[PDB]
Amino acid sequence: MLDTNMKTQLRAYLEKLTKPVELIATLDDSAKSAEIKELLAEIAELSDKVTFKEDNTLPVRKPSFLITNPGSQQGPRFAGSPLGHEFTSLVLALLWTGGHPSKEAQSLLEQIRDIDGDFEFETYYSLSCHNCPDVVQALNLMAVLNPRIKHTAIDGGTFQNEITERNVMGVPAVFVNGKEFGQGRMTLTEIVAKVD
Repeated sequence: MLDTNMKTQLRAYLEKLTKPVELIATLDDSAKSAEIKELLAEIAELSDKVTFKEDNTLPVRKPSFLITNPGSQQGPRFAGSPLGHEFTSLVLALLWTGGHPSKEAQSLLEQIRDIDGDFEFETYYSLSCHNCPDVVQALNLMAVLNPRIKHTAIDGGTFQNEITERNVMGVPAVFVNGKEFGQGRMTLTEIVAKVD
């Protein structure tokens, strides 16, 4: 759950939101799903710009949630727990989706917006992985900027079966359209060059 520090800090960052943001969860009856429901609930009462709804009908991992805008189905998705060292990645995702500008250069943002082609990214991370945030943040921003670019950040502690199934030996582990894309540290600029 959100610890006092996280909650207070989250309340502070969410003042930066300028547009309404929706957290759309897809849950099952598991205990992990209850944790996510309780977390998204706490996040939503920290700001009047954030609404927590669920649609447990979508063919996606459970539990997981979409970060988007009302009347939209575009945005990054977190499957499993978004805390640990990914708390910052969550914060940024909510900010960006809420109108707060990325700190990146404008021409890079544009190159991302102009990427042609459809890409479905999946990034496995662990809550204690210190080098996972930057990769998760890079791919989240790209999904916020280009609707043709999708990203699901997967907590390997909630989807353990996928870790051995795909033979993930370390994190972050990134896949694109079902195939291995890269592992370990990578910058946004290095990622855009590979897919551009």
